[PDB]
Amino acid sequence: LQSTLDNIQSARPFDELTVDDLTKIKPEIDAKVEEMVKKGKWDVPGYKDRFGNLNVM
Amino acid sequence: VSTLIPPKVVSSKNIGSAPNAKRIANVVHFYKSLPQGPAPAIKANTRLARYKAKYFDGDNASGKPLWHFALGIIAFGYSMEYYFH
Repeated sequence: LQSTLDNIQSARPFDELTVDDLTKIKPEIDAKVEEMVKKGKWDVPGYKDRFGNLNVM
Repeated sequence: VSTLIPPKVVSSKNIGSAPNAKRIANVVHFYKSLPQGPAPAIKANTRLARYKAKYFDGDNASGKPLWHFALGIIAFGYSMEYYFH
């Protein structure tokens, strides 16, 4: 946990983070994106519950 | 009678609390973090990556590529007027 705490402090791209880096750190990214396309739901739930969203309607 | 052995059996406090779940996430995530990102994409000198570098930066909301790109279409069809006239 000490080492992990040090890892969060000394390494963290977060001003220029790439989704490619997250796809690399977890294949969960691509798995979920593919599962959503396969599911046929293009609204990922929870996204707008802790990020915004806007609409005209 | 002798004290029972509960205090010394810890292996269900290793899933027993919720931050164990978070721990096994961020021991992977933060460990596999880079110091700074791989690259942001801004230029690459394909000579239109330069177009992106001057205009389509992360912080450039400046209307200049739009103006330029608009003016390009104006240059296109205006010549085609003289191709048909």
